[PDB]
Order: sequence, then structure tokens, then C-alpha cells
Amino acid sequence: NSDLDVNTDIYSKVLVTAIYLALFVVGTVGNGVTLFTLARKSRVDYYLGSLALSDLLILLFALPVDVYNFIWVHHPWAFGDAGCKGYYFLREACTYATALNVVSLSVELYLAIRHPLMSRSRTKKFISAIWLASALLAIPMLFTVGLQNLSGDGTHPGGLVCTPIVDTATLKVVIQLNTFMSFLFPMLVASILNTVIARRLTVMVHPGRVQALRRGVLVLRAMVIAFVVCWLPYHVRRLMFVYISDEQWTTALFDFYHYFYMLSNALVYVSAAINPILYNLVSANFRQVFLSTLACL
Amino acid sequence: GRRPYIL
Repeated sequence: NSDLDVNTDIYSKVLVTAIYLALFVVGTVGNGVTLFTLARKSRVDYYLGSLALSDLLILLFALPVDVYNFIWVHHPWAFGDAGCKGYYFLREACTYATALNVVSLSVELYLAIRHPLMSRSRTKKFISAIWLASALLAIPMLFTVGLQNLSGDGTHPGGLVCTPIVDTATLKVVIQLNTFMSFLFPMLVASILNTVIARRLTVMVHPGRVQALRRGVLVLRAMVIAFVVCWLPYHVRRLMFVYISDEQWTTALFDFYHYFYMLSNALVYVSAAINPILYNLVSANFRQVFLSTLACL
Repeated sequence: GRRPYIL
């Protein structure tokens, strides 16, 4: 089954791998210590913790499977049907949860800057609601991807790959679903909200709350722009994967699709690693307790 | 000629 092979150079594999491992350690340590101190510590801490969990899931259970079975060995898939579906399901649920957390944070900040409720119980209930909804919107992937023997006769175990098992139309529908619901719409809402939040901050600012508020505004805007920039090439690739006709696909577009895969996923991990570092760059006491928690290791 | 199988 030499038709399933790709020609991505070794140096690119090693480079992208090294990047993935760097983002792995930075992201896991960052979000791990983040969850640690946040748990040891306030309304936004639940959203931040939710984000940290969302990132940790990808960094721990999606990153190794990716770096192994997607850039190093393209075939055969060695995680089974359950691993195949559970992987993409996890990814989708994660991106949905992240997006919804961002938008929710935008709303919370706007309300905390326009009028300066949501008790601890109610807030946690709402976070649970976000997670559940995220899991619900990730369901189609369980019915979209799967295992297929793409070898010449469909009998060779080396041709057992993890590929979408549904037709082009349905694939279009689910990919569009993900792109609209987890990217365009929510980040649009969050961008508008951030836009209003900025000027509201400028008009409010004309004692110690306004500085933390400014901090929150900058952090939030940073998270939004990071989300857009990082998740942009990701959604373009998935649309590129399906919308291009089978006759239009050439070897150049193939190899380029794989390099683009490397790039896009690299940025995807860059986001998950960029979440906690932004919390440190504000020079808040969070960085102090970050070094404090990082020291005892 | 050939189409990707990785999503």
C-alpha cells in the first residue's frame, strides 16, 4: 500500500515534533500549575479553570496521539475505532468548551465593567452546562470518523487508517457545523463584546479595581485574538480537505496539505500553551504564586 | 490523482 505513503521530509518531522514537545511541556506545566493555584485560591477562576482543563485534555490525550499517528506514522492507525472516534470527539468538545468559555468571560467582564449575580453554585452549574453542551455538539464526530482499510485489496492491516467514514456532503455539513459554531459565530460575538468593553473601560477609567479590570480586558482581548489567529488555519484546512474535488487533488496539494496540517496543529497547541503565559505576563501576583508553585517541583 | 485521508 504505497499509495497511502506521504513524502514529508524527515527534518520537518523532527522540527514539528520538537515544537509539539515544547508546547507539550510548556502547556502542561502552565495549565497544571494554573489549575493548582486556582484551586488553592474568584468568579472568573472557574472559567479560567475550565479553560485550563480544556487545554490539558488536548495536551495530554490528543498531542501524543497526534505526534505519533499523524506526523510520524500515517498508517496504519493503532488505536482502534474507539480511539479514532474518541480522539476527534475530545478535540471538538474541547474547542467548543473553549469558545463558549471565552464568550462567557466576555459577557461576565462586560457586566462587571458596565455596572461597577451568578453565585458560586450557579456559576459552577453554568460551567457544567457549558461542558455538557460542548459534549453534545461534538457527537457528530462519533458518527463521522472511523476505521477504513485503504489498502489495495482492503485486507492488508497496514492500510487500516483513521478516516471519515461518511460521504462528502455530510462531512461538509459537520465541518461547517464546527467552523460556524466553534469559531466564526462565538468569536464574532466575543470580538464585538471586547470592542464595547474596551471603550467602556476608557470611559469608566476617566481605586484598585480599575487596574485589575484593565488587566482582565487586555487578557481577554489577547485570548480572543489568539483564538482567532491560532484557530484560523485549522478550520481552513478541514474545509480544504473536503471541498476540493477528487480530480483537482494533485501530489503538490497533498504534500502541502500535510505540511499545512503540521502548521495548523502547531498553532492549535500554541493556543493551549498560550493560555497560562498570558496570565503571567500581566505581572500580577498570579506570576508570584506561579513561581512559588513551580519551585516546589 | 490522490486524496488525503487524514482530517
